Amino acid sequence: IRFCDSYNLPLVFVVDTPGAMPGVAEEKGGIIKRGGRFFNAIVEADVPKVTVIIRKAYGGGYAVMGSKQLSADLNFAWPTARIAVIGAEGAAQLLVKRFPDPNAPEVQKIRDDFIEGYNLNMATPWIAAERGYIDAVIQPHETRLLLRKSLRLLRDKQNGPKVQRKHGLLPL
Amino acid sequence: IRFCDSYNLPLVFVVDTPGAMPGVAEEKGGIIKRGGRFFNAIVEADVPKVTVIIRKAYGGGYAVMGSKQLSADLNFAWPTARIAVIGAEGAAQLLVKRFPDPNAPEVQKIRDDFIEGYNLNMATPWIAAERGYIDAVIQPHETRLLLRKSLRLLRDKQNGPKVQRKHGLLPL
Amino acid sequence: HEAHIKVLRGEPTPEEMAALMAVLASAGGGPAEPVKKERNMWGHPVDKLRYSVFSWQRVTLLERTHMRR
Ligand SMILES: CCC/C=C/C=C/C/C=C/CCCCCCCCCC(=O)SCCNC(=O)CCNC(=O)[C@H](O)C(C)(C)COP(=O)(O)OP(=O)(O)OC[C@H]1O[C@@H](n2cnc3c(N)ncnc32)[C@H](O)[C@@H]1OP(=O)(O)O
Ligand SMILES: CCC/C=C/C=C/C/C=C/CCCCCCCCCC(=O)SCCNC(=O)CCNC(=O)[C@H](O)C(C)(C)COP(=O)(O)OP(=O)(O)OC[C@H]1O[C@@H](n2cnc3c(N)ncnc32)[C@H](O)[C@@H]1OP(=O)(O)O
Repeated sequence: IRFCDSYNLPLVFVVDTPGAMPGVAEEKGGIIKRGGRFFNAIVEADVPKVTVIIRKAYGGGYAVMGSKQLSADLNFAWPTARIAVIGAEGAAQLLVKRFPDPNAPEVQKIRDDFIEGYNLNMATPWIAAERGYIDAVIQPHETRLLLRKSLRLLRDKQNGPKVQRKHGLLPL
Repeated sequence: IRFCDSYNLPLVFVVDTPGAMPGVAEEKGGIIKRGGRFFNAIVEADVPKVTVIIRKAYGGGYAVMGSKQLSADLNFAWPTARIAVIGAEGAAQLLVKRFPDPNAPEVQKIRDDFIEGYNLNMATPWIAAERGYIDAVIQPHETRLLLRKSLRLLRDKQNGPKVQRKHGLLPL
Repeated sequence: HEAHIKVLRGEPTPEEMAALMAVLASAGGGPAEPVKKERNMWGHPVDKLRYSVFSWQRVTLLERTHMRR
């Protein structure tokens, strides 16, 4: 991203991710700072930023992959997109851990019902579209020509207001 | 270094290092890109940079710890300084790689004669001083008032010529 | 925690103390109102220089000179 920004290439983000990796090996590997640098580079860059979401956009994956809240210019989703803080299985684990172990199959049945309701409601394009976090939900075939139209509009983007200074500091 | 440059604090380097730490774990840990970032930050910084060398300043340690070649402004060494590509023991082992029968009686003699010669003639302040890679060799007690005189001279330093641009890229 | 005047050798009488302090107080010349002077950047030297369109001194000299306060 920093290279493309330095040479003025527009950025296209194609999003399909559960977000950051879990685990102690990735924590000790530095995932907090490396993600922080990815977030930094995406906000730093001044070039046109256009995003297409395919299926999953959970948590930090949604945020970092050119979210509108992180200054992306135009954001589109395919109707398969799922934009949420966490996927249904993860929310189901946080729900069910408030119950005892699933020795009674009522627990399994509650998980299955919750996961279907969640995949019908929270984990959909439609809340982000209703709130305007994404600008449109598009038929997949529109994507190529809609990218042409969008980047023709954005060709002369001037990023601001930004305060000139020696440099922006970066997580190191 | 990047933070200090952003808030215009002058930088004082107090060198005493054999350089980068050898090992496969350090290689796998990213030591080339991390060292390249350290090299990048030292050159990028515009603030006054003053260096005092104590004792060892070998190889990349010499270079990265505010050498004159990497844009340090004033360079001083105590008479204990030792500036070289590699320390005496490393140069000796690099020679004993030839005719490498380290069980032999005489090789352990010529090793010590070489190390004596190398620590007298090579790993010293005096070649860097006579070539002007460092600006003075000083009595240690001079250091505090010398640093005052130097940073008072450098108080208004303007760094240039530099070409203004969006940003400088760095190893990442 | 203030730095006081000190007399290091001998002791003056109260009359000599008063004369010493009185003459030193008289020697205390100055503006009579030392405060931060009014800022006026009109025609400051840094605006007079030619800067190349890409010169880094446009950041580290011109802008910092205007913005510093
Ligand atoms: C010159 C120009 C220069 C320019 C320079 C430019 C540079 C600037 C760049 C700028 C850089 C950009 C900066 C970044 C951008 C933003 C990115 C952030 C967005 C995300 O990336 S977003 C991730 C997705 N986000 C989670 O996973 C959280 C949740 N998921 C997890 O996995 C978490 O690991 C965890 C630990 C939180 C989950 O675990 P838990 O939630 O801590 O615990 P639990 O559920 O067991 O507690 C019980 C629960 O029930 C309720 N409750 C009832 N009673 C009680 C009680 N008595 N006590 C406690 N709770 C109670 C309550 O709800 C509680 O939850 P809680 O109290 O709310 O926590
Ligand atoms: C606004 C925008 C701003 C942005 C700006 C920012 C950007 C700025 C960035 C700034 C960037 C800063 C850059 C700072 C540079 C770093 C400092 C460099 C100094 C050093 O930090 S340090 C030098 C390097 N140096 C050693 O260390 C010696 C110690 N060394 C070692 O650490 C290793 O071990 C190794 C691998 C290096 C040595 O490797 P090797 O020992 O050379 O290799 P070998 O013996 O296997 O083969 C060859 C030898 O053997 C003979 N030989 C064998 N086989 C054959 C054959 N088939 N035919 C013929 N001859 C043969 C031959 O004669 C030869 O001889 P020789 O030994 O080469 O003389």
